Amino acid sequence: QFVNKQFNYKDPVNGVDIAYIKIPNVQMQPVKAFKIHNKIWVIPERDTFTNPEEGDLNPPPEAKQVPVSYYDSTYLSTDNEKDNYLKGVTKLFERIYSTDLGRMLLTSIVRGIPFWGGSTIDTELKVIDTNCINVIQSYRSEELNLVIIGPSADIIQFECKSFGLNLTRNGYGSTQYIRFSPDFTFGFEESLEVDTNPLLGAGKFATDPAVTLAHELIHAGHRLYGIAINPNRVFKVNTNAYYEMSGLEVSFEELRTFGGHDAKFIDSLQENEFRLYYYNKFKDIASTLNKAKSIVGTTASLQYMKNVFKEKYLLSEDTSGKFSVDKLKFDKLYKMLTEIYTEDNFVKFFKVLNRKTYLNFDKAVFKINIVPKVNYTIYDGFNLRNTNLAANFNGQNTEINNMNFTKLKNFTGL
Ligand SMILES: *SCCCCCC(=O)NO
Ligand SMILES: [Zn+2]
Repeated sequence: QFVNKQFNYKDPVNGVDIAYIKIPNVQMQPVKAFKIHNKIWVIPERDTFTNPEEGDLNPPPEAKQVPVSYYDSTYLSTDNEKDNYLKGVTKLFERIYSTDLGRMLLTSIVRGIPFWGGSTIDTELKVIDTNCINVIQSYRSEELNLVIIGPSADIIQFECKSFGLNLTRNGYGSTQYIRFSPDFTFGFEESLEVDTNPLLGAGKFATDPAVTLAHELIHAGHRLYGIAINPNRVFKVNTNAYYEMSGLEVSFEELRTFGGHDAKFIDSLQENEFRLYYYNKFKDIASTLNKAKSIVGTTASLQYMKNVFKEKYLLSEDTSGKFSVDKLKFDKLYKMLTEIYTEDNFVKFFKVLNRKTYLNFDKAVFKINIVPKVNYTIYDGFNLRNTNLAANFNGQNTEINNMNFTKLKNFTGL
């Protein structure tokens, strides 16, 4: 069991795993937060904190808005919504952990401690302060890897924010703040030709939000190991005439995260270039660890932190105590994080209906309520065993299971 406490939003603060917290630096008032697992926290609040550019929840000027956007400044403003948000997110982590692939991914994420690259002197290993949160009581700072937070103004923009050396792309990693909601999901079409056409389909089938969360956690895995691909390296889509009409550009990072046939649109040569780039980053980390002869702070010993990063990066260690990067082990970890952890593989483990490509067109956004077990379960999602929803993905079929879905906006035609 991944989350061994059944938190309620109104549970009293204890300063340990239910607490008021602040983000170092950041303006922000303390927010009630919940530690659901080692290194992983949930803040059931709309994100007005991580980006100074984004404090308001009202829509920007309409000329500013993308077509696939959805605003509702009232969402997640009440205690009952935050209770259901917290319970919904924990339920989705348990659904992910109930699969072997999700257990692997979540183990990688917990082991993926952001590197202690904060020192200005080679002989000292030091934390980077923005990979911590401040737990209020006086305050005490504590390292963490992942925070799930409510969305900012655009509810369906599930961006990842972090503070930063380009930490998500230099091998170091940084604490990831994932904007996410378990209370909404997207509709897609069961025919591929319809799903990849911007003019057709109303969104008959609903994405299982466990797949959406797993998709975001895959990105967070890349980012915590500092191997995310530069967002400006993109596929200028020439396989979908409507992508080419609209000139839609999709980053290699997305195509990698979806996996399946999409990842083959990254050419072998540019993939080798990324692989060599990140291999060299891991070598620099080994070199940094070898120069460090003392540790800064009171939380852990030098030899404990060297071993934490040996385990994170799969470093080899010679009989003199010196670390190095073995290409066979680097390739195994890199492939694990980039080719084994993919959306397409999660669909296989969950046995759900899902989009077949990232290169489609979104159809609709639905309100959902996955907290009741009569609606959704850790092991079956919407497709509840021993009911009329168990077969043929009937629980994801928004026409059969219509009481579980409220369509809020249509995107077809926009
Ligand atoms: S977690 C990295 C940014 C995620 C942006 C939303 C997304 O994953 N869309 O496919
Ligand atoms: Zn993505």
